[PDB]
Amino acid sequence: NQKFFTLSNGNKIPAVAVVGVGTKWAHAEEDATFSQELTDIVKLSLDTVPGIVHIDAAEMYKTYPELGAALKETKKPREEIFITDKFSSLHKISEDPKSALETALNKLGVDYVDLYLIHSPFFDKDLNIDLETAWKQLEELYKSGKAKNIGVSNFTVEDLKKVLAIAEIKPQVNQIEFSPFLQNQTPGIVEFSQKNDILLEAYSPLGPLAKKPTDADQQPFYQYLKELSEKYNKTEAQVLLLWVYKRGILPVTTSAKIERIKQAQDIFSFDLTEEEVKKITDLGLQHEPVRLWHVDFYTKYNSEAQK
Repeated sequence: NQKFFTLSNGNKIPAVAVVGVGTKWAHAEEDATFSQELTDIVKLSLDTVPGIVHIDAAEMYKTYPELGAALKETKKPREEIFITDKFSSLHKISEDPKSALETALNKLGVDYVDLYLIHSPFFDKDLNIDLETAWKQLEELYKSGKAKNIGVSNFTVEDLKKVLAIAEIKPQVNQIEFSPFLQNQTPGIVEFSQKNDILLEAYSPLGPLAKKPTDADQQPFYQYLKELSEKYNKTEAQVLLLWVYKRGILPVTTSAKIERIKQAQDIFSFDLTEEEVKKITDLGLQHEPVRLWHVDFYTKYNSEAQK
């Protein structure tokens, strides 16, 4: 049965996000073009995936049209969809969060998003707004009900503290890259976030499987994962996704295939033991970090990432 995290404002959020619209089939020599393949898999997810379906979208993904189409054509009630959207701070598309969300709501055909994030602390030079002002804009979007929850993405402890210094509403979420091969995107972020009651989301939790070293079959991380997979009769991805949940973090995943999306939603059909969670953690920490996002900014933190 579906699990939820409870945010610091009392609101519930589905404890896995199974549908993303950031990734599409993409040609090498690619086109800001419409992915019919993407709108199809989203629609199919909304129609067939049981429970509240948590979707991860972003201004910078430029896929509001695809998601909008799916949202229109599905018969899934609005209340059984949890939509996360993100203001594109790294790459300027709108002037500010309020103008971005208006555009997004209009393209999406919805009245509100369930969670609104600042996508990055590395504000584009062309923005005429800084982090503090952008946060105060999220606070007002929250006030207006256009975002039911608000938070940030890819923030360091230092970035968080800048928000907390001026915040009337504490960020409910910090969406970071997290996996067994990147257990601290930036130094101490996991411990700091969880100590201050900011729910972590984990982007690319399946990083170990996305980027699988050539000698993986002699690697104990991968050997243990296969063992747990066989024990529970679950996919390796499911085991990793559940692990993230057992670390108290919300795994945010996406797939090209509806079977994989349903499997992601169904991770709460089994349970890892404390012993198993700790072994995944420990075998993970022994591995060299794998970082797939914010690579140019945060490569410099690779040395603290498994620390």
